Amino acid sequence: RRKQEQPKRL
Amino acid sequence: AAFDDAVEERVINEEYKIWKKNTPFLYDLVMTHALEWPSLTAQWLPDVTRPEGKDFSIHRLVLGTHTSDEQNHLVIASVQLPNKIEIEIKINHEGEVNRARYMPQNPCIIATKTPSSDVLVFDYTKHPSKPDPSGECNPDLRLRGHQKEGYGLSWNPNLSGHLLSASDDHTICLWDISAVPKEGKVVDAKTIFTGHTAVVEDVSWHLLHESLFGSVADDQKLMIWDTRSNNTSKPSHSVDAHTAEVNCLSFNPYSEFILATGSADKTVALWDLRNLKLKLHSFESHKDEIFQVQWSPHNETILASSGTDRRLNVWDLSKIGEEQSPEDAEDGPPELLFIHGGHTAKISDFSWNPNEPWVICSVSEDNIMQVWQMAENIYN
Repeated sequence: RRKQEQPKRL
Repeated sequence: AAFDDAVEERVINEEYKIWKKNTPFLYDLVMTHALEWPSLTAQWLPDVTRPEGKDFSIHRLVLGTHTSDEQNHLVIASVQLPNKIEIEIKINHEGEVNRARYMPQNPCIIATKTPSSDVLVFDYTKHPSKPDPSGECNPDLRLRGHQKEGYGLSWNPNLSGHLLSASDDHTICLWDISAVPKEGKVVDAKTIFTGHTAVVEDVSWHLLHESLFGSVADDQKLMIWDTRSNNTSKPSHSVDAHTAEVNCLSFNPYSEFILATGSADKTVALWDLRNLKLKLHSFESHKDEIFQVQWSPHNETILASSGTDRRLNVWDLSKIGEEQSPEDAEDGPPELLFIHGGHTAKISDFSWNPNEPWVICSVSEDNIMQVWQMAENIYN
């Protein structure tokens, strides 16, 4: 529940 | 449905414009850096390099990655601070780095939490600075005991190599790695503590008493444990700490009886180990779930908290109960020293710099890392 579902690359 | 997520972005973007405009008055230092991937973890390393006759010093940070289907890494970055931010080492890591913490007695030794439930141990000087192009993870120890991933991780600062870990499997694992050669051995847990009935969110050793640690969990409890006790299913003390999940705890490094917890109920609670029946104070200003709480390494009355409302609040418990003008009472309680508004996404972790008072590094889900220091006139 703590971690976001879709981290983004830059 | 999912429409309110669009205007809250519009309001976030406007408040960030205001915050940028006011930085010269509120801050003595602001540095922002965008990482390739977000870090779930941050912790300053304890050592500084002060190169000859130059106006800055070089500090280092443990970070990690949280990718989507790309190789993850444990990360050491360097920061130049006055008296530049570069990645210095990336180590291949299996899955995202849930949390990474260096060992006080030997800060080359870094423990990490993986999604696969393994707790990994790296001696980062035993790895090349550029990671193995295979992507294969080669940790110096693998610590087994959990059946699910977790977050809390705590090295005993008085008993070298004694590591605690909290997991979503509802258990706390203890390893003693002190006499285990760091050659890729697998070590199973010395003790597993089973008092909690729900996800254990955080665990932390006491800073002075080598046998004492606390844990907090989704069962709303703070538990105080004594490793000298033969009963591992029942803690020494158990308190209903919050009206929702308790995500974090921190022992005060100057006041041996005091600790603080942070909760999904949006409060930070203050606790005295000599009488856990009575919460000492409740710090209320956060607008959403709190995931990290940390006492200042320099100032015994100062602690900070962060979480999903994108704010990092700094508290001064010596100001509890002081009078305010009603115009001052607007922005919040007297014990609220400072609100850091520089982030525009949930803050995942933060760390107080141990060598430069009032400097903090904080990292958020939108890949931003900020190194900042509030204006000196704010803490007199």
